[PDB]
Amino acid sequence: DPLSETKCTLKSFTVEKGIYQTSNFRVQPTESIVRFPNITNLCPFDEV
Amino acid sequence: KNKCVNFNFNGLKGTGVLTESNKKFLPFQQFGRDIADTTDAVRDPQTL
Amino acid sequence: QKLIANQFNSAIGKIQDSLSSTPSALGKLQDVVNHNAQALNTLVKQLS
Amino acid sequence: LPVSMTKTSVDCTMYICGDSTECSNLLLQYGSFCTQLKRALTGIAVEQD
Ligand SMILES: *[C@@H]1O[C@H](CO)[C@@H](O)[C@H](O)[C@H]1NC(C)=O
Repeated sequence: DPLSETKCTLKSFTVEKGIYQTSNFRVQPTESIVRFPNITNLCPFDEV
Repeated sequence: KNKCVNFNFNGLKGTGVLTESNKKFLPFQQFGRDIADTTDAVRDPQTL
Repeated sequence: QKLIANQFNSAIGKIQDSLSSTPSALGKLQDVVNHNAQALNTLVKQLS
Repeated sequence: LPVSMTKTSVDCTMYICGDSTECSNLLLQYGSFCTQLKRALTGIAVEQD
């Protein structure tokens, strides 16, 4: 709970009246994509 | 587009949202750098 | 009384004109703003 | 006469690391600097008001 988060931040079981900066929020990624050049030619490794 | 995703273009991997851009890239130009030298505008290998 | 009132009004007008026409009159506040902005820009630049 | 300066704030992990995540995992073992910075900047911000 945010109250529990504040308690953990202050390292005490009671917090006085006021405003406290606890942590930061950031939205997580939803999916993943990948893009590469459209090549389908194998490299000449057997010939080497 | 318009979704928080973790992408990788030609081995350059990063997390963010990809949007349509109106920057006038030169035909030879590929990347785009900000003040902090972190990639900001990219050209995908396919569909150019 | 009238002479002093006239002098006071003329002085106020001259103060307005002098503040309008002097570029270095307000240097201190601009210096504060410039200091803060330059420090922040230096911080964001050192990341590269 | 200047009176107050601009109240600023910083995010520790966003600047020190990048968009990656195990970088923060490495960061967790370097100490508790973030508390010091947050406390000092909060003090400055309240001093401005
Ligand atoms: C391969 O990629 C190119 C460039 O994006 C595209 O023009 C072409 O249609 C693609 N071919 C196939 C079979 O997907």
